[PDB]
Order: sequence, then C-alpha cells, then structure tokens
Amino acid sequence: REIVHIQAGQCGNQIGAKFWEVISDEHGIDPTGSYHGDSDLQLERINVYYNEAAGNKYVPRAILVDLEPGTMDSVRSGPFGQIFRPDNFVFGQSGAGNNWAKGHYTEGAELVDSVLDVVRKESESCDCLQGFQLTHSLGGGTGSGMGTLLISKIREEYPDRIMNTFSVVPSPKVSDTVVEPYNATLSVHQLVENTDETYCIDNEALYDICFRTLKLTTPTYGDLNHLVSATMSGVTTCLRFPGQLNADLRKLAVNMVPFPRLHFFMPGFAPLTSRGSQQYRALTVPELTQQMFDAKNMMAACDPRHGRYLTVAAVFRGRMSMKEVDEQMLNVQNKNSSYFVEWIPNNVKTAVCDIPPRGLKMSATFIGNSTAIQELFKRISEQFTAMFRRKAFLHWYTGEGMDEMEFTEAESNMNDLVSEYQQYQD
Amino acid sequence: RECISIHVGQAGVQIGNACWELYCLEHGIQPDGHVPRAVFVDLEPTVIDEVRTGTYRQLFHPEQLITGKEDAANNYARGHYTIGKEIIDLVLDRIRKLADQCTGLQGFSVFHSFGGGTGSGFTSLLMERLSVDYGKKSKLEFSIYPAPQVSTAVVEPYNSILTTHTTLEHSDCAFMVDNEAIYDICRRNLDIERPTYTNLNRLIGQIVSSITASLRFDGALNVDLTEFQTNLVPYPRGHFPLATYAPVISAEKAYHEQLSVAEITNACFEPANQMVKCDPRHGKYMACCLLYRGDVVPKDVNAAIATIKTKRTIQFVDWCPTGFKVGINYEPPTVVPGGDLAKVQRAVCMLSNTTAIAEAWARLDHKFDLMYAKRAFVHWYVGEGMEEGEFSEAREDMAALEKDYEEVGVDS
Ligand SMILES: C/C(=C\c1csc(C)n1)[C@@H]1C[C@@H]2O[C@@H]2CCC[C@H](C)[C@H](O)[C@@H](C)C(=O)C(C)(C)[C@@H](O)CC(=O)O1
Ligand SMILES: Nc1nc2c(ncn2[C@@H]2O[C@H](COP(=O)(O)OP(=O)(O)OP(=O)(O)O)[C@@H](O)[C@H]2O)c(=O)[nH]1
Ligand SMILES: Nc1nc2c(ncn2[C@@H]2O[C@H](COP(=O)(O)OP(=O)(O)O)[C@@H](O)[C@H]2O)c(=O)[nH]1
Repeated sequence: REIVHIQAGQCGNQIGAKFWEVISDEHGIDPTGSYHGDSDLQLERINVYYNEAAGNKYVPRAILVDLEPGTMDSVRSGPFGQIFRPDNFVFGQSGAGNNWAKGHYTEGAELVDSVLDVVRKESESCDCLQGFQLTHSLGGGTGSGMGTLLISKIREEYPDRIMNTFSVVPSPKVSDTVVEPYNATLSVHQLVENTDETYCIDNEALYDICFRTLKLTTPTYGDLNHLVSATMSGVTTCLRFPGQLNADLRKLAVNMVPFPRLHFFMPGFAPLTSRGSQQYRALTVPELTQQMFDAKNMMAACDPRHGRYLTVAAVFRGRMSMKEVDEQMLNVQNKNSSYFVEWIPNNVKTAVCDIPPRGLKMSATFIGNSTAIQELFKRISEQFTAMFRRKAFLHWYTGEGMDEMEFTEAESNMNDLVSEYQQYQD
Repeated sequence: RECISIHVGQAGVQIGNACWELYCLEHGIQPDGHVPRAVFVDLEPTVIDEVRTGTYRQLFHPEQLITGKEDAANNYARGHYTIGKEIIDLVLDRIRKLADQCTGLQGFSVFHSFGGGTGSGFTSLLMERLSVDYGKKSKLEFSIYPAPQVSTAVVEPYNSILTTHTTLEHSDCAFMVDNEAIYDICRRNLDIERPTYTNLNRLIGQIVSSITASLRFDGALNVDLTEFQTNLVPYPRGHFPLATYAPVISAEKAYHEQLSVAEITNACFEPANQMVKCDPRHGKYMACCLLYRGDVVPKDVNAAIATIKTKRTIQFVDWCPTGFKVGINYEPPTVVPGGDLAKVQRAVCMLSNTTAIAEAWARLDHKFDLMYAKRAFVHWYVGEGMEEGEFSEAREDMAALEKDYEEVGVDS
C-alpha cells in the first residue's frame, strides 16, 4: 500500500521539509542519492512514501503548494530540498496574504486544478494506495483555505482512501499571525468533514515540551518541525514494517474515530530525552507508556487531564513483551480509569511494530482522541466571535469574493464539533 | 484420513506459524527436506509476507499463501463482505484443490482469532463457504478468544460476536484459547516476564501438535477429530471447548519432571493451566477429553480419573455419567530446543467443554452492548456494507448461546 504527502504552504513546506527529513533518514535516504540503508528492511514498504523512477533515484511521493515563492525556494535551494521532482512543486506568484479566502477562493483556487492534476499523476502511481498525508497550519493562508480546498476536492476523487492531516492549530498563547481565528474556523470547516483523522499540533506545546521535557535553550523551528515529524513519522510509514500486531491509518481511523466526525487527535512521543544530560533511559515499557499518557509531552496545549479519552492508540515499536504492553496499557487504563470513558470497555488500541528509531531502543508514538481537544476547538472559536462582532479583518476575505454567512457557517460547523465532543466527555 | 488446516489473519497466520513450526519439528524433517497441508490468508500483506520471507518461507507453496493487497482493518464487516470476498472464492478454490488432493480426508483446522479483522469476519465466510460444501465432514477451529482485559483493537467485541455467530452454525468444535490466560501461566508456571507472541503461539503449537498430530498416531485408544466432537460436543451448537495442558513446566524453575501420571492430571483440572481465563467459576464440564501421549499407562490413567472425578469439587455435569473420552498416544512432547518448556516424558492436552466459557462469552458480549449502545464504531461497518440487523442478530444469537451454555447445565 501507498500514502501520498501534500505539504501545503510555508508551514507545511517547513514541517514537511522536516518530516521528509525524518522519514528519510529512518530509511537511510540521502538528499537525492539512494537506499544507503543501514538496514535491508528500510526498503520494502517504502512504497508507502516513495516512488521508483530512475531506479537508484526515488522521489518522495508528495506535492508542495504555496502562494509566495519565498518559502518553497527556501526548501529546494536548501538542504534536503532537492529530491522532489520539479513538477512536484505547485505555487503562485500571487499575493499569498494570511487570508483564508484567498487561499480557498480568489487565488488558492486558480492553482488547485493544477495541484489536483499533479496528485493523480501520483494517485495512479501503483498498487492500492492507503491514503494522503497533508501537513499544514490552520492560522496562516496558503495552507488553511488552500489546504481545505484540496482535502475537500481530494475526497471528490478518492472517497475510499483514508484522509489524514497534521494541522497546526493556532497556539494558545502567541499567534504568529493576526487573523488567527479567522483562517482557523474557516479551515477545519473543511477538515472536520473531509478528513477522518487529524493530529492537532500546538506550536506552544512543542515549546513547553522542548524546554521542560528537554532542556534545550534555543528551540528553533528545525527542532519543532522535527518533534512533529517523530510522531507524524511513527503513526504512518513506521507502522508499515513487520509488526507483532501491526496497524495502519485504516485500523487507526477504524479504532480512532468512533463517530463519523473524523475527529482530531493529539500526538505524543514517549522516549523524549534531555540532550546529552539524560543518558539514563532504562527505556522499558512502563517508562515508555509512562511518558505518552503524561499530562504534558502532548503536542496540543490541550490538557489530556482536562477531558475523557475516547480511543487512545499508543503505537509501540522496538522488540518488546506484549505481556507488559497489555499490562502497562492496562494498568494505565486502570490506575487511571478516570479519563478513559466507559462506553468503550477497552479504549487502548495497542500496536507493536518491531524495528525502532535508529539510535533508539523502544519508542511509543501516541494518538489520543480525547475530549480534551475541545479545549482548543473552543479556544480558536471564542477568538472568532470576538473579531466578528466588529467584522474586523473581514474585508480581506470579502474583497476576495466571499460571504458573511460562510463565516457564520464554518464557525457553527466547527462549533458543534465541540458539542459532539462534549457528548462523550460526559 | 487427512486433516486440512486454514490459517487466517495475523493471529491465525501467527499462532499457526508456531503450531506448524513444532509440527515438522516433531516429525524430524528440516526446512525443505514432503509438503505441508494448509493455506494462509490475509487482506493486509506484511504479516503473511513476514512468513514468506523468513523461516519456513519455503515449506509452503505460494498458491496456499493467498494474500490481499487491500486493507484488512480491524472491522469485521470488511473482511466478510466488502473485501474478504475479493479473495475468498480464490481460497475456497485453494482449499478444494487441497480437498480433492488426497485419500478421503476428514475435517478442517481453522486457526484464526475472534477480535480482529481478517480472522474474525473473513474466516466467517470461509467456514460458511466450507460447512456448506462439506457437511459430510468435520470443522474444528481454534478460537483465540479476545482476552478478558488485556485487549488490543477498540472494536474487539464487535468483530467477535458477529464472527462466532456467523460461524457457530457451521464449525463442529471450537477450541478456545485466550491470550491473557496464557500470559497468566508464563509468569506462574514458567517464570518469565518477557513472554513474546512467539511464545504464546508456541504454547498453542503445544496444544495443537496434539489434538491432531498425536491423535493421528498409534496408541492405546486412538482419537480422530470425529471422536472429539462425537464425545466433546453434546449438542448441535458448534460447542467450543477450552484447551489446557499440565506438563506446563518452567524449564529452569522446576528442576523436576518425573512427576507421575496422576499429578499432571491433577494440574489439568486446576484453574491455572487452563488455556482460557475461563476459571471454572461455576462451570460444570460436560465432557473432558484428556489426551495422554508417551509414557502413560492405561491403568494409571484409569485411576488418576477415578479420583479427579470422585474429588467431587471437580463437579461434573449431572446428565453425563462418564465424560472422559480418554486418548493415549505413544510419543511424548518434543519441546522447542531453546524454548522455556522444560519438556517431559508424559503430557495431557485436556481440551474439555465446560459450562465455563459460559463466562467470557457473557463478558465478551457485554462489551458489545456498551459499545453498540452508542453505535460507537458502527458506521465503520455499515459503510463496508452491513445493516443494523447483523449487529442486532449476532447478539440475540449470543443471548441464546447464553440461554444454552448455562441452561444445559446448572440444572439437573
Ligand atoms: C541533533 C539531534 C537532534 C536534532 C536537533 S535539530 C534536529 C532537526 N534534530 C540529536 C541526534 C538525533 O536524534 C537522533 C539520534 C538520537 C535519538 C535518541 C533516541 C535520543 O535519545 C532522542 C530521544 C532525543 O534525546 C532527542 C532527539 C529528542 C533530543 O533530545 C536529542 C538530540 O538532540 O538528538
Ligand atoms: N495468541 C496470540 N494472539 C495474537 C497473536 N497476534 C494477535 N493476537 C491477538 O488476536 C487478536 C485478533 O487477531 P488479529 O491478528 O488482530 O486479527 P487480524 O485478522 O490480523 O485483523 P486484521 O489484521 O484487521 O485483518 C489481536 O487483536 C490480538 O489481541 C498471536 O500471534 N498470538
Ligand atoms: N511548527 C511550525 N509552525 C510554524 C512554522 N512556520 C509557521 N508556523 C505556524 O504557522 C502559522 C502561519 O502559517 P503559514 O503556513 O506560515 O501561513 P501561510 O504561508 O500563509 O499558509 C504561524 O502562525 C505558526 O503558528 C514552522 O516551520 N513550524
């Protein structure tokens, strides 16, 4: 089976450039060279992310879109940058803005019919594709409405395949934008009902989890868009190795999304460690299952400890005892039964791959579908009502051909999403 | 005279790859030194592929190794209807191909595992397609029953309930085998807290390399599969016994095996070696099937029981005066050269049918309620082509397997 990535926008082209900088190394795949893989296994299931053209030369099966060259060139004229075929790029010299309405209408559109054309050239790659990987941010522009216009047009041609997304929801404290809430609400409006799995990422948490779980002093984005990559990595790809009980986006969505809402998640890593300082790391399963469920170390600033759990799905990887996994995932389920919902007798959906992170023994990607993501899906929504009762930057959207009802729509759409989420946290 | 084996879903292809590993092992014939007699199937490659890419890879013809490049996905309704069909008729073909290829076969051994995808729903329409193409034969299947707590998939119950019901009315006998129950033996009767799946399946091949292999051998009173169900299953219900074993010894904690026929026989009926977490918390065996193999004498066996029995707190059904279809092979076990099974001269395989599974059935069913009571993952099925009925029925169905596995017994 094969998956296809679509890094949309600077952010996504930034997050991706770091994702493909992890899923790459994890396969021993130099900038454009080849399978200089340490293992002889890091290359049989690559048909999940790569393609086979110049034989020795692979092509990460993913497209990159945008509307302000200033970032894509950063990528390609940068490190790993060169390895994705040229055409594999899509963008415009148009006014990117931070207008969702511009990425999903006046401009974002006139770029999709060429981005859609691209993807299929890949969708028609070969064998049964599993689904799509779309990384982006819900507060900027070329990624929010521009992405949304895609996942909502991708389904139009792939109603079968599974719809993924590691959407960067606006951090709880400091937005790197102004019209944060706008691009947001308007964005998920499309995801909440075009995706079937969405790992919400908080640019802040990744800070908290880099300054406190680690003790890094100048945490730049390269670190951040790593961190993400780890989980984003684990979940998919990684899961397509030999597993003493392997899983994949299918079974994940099939175990991770109770009701149709596609529902959004929260990635968590387990073996995070403080630089050369923390050697230690006896790394068992309880210390791996220890981190994961911890009230911090979770990518979204939401508090797992602030709402129940629908279906946790810790993905293990690195030769270990099932006997303890269950035990460990059991004792965390019991000694902590408080946040695990009773209408799902056995939430946890264990998965134990075999090969682990290169210089690592045991790992534990996480994917909780807690009713704690109602803490942000509320957040990014309360900020909206605000700037709307004063029709704030409304005219950067309108002017770009839009409506005052669509802002009503999207919100109310993305608003009950908090409601149906409260319909289980209780 | 021949027994066909079917191995489906990771479990199925797993548990089995371990029973089919001790097999040749105790038949002195290395990796490629005759030919097997089964057929593996999945709708998610990698697992099956993890066979045909390693040990034993060459002890099976790629024809048998049916495999699907679709998406297994832990939803019953996808392995049965939607995608299972995409490869099923192809399997029926393989099987028949193996069916006609012999001198009057017997039954089938469908190793799989309830709580999953390909093993749950798929097998379901394998057995249906079997039992109505072989009514004149027997259909035994190893029901790896979804653990009582230490689970995995979120749907676990859904899959099962539907699977068991759409199979019951087909197979003739289902040997339950729990995952935890075993664990709770690899820490008690083996002293190892690193029990990998590779071990839980080796302990299956230790209770499987009997029921058949053994039986099919010469000794005291040979026991075919036919005798099993004829002596093991009281009524039409494909009644599902719960495999057991007594010489369950820690090949480094118990420095003693010379533990005479009696003592092991006592072990079997202890609610510890049970392969299923179905502690006889009421259960009244309706018909055990103690299978001795090796250095066991027809009078020592015919004595260990004339007390296991008169132990009374052993409590046997009312209606069954002598429920002990004994079996006695000549060859003892043949432990994996480096496993943890100290290996011994004698060994039972006690695979009884007790008013015990009446338990897990219940719990593993009550889980179904809580879920289905909110539909939970339901759509993940209906989309795959299903109706609110299936779930409805495959429940009312169980309701009966309740109003039956408690009825027949409990009352005298
Ligand atoms: C320079 C490093 C990471 C990094 C810095 S900027 C970027 C994109 N990546 C190093 C080395 C890389 O991590 C790879 C090998 C070591 C993996 C270990 C399992 C490690 O213990 C891991 C859990 C870590 O400690 C982190 C990678 C999270 C980090 O704290 C240490 C680090 O800087 O790794
Ligand atoms: N004893 C034992 N139990 C296993 C093994 N592998 C899996 N199980 C358990 O049996 C359950 C059902 O088997 P699965 O392998 O999940 O089923 P499946 O057919 O693979 O499901 P899909 O992959 O969706 O098709 C699993 O959820 C585990 O709890 C194994 O090798 N031995
Ligand atoms: N983790 C992460 N977040 C980023 C990065 N760059 C920008 N962001 C986030 O994305 C938001 C802006 O989205 P962006 O994609 O740059 O806007 P766009 O180019 O118009 O779509 C900012 O407010 C940040 O929260 C990055 O490299 N990594």
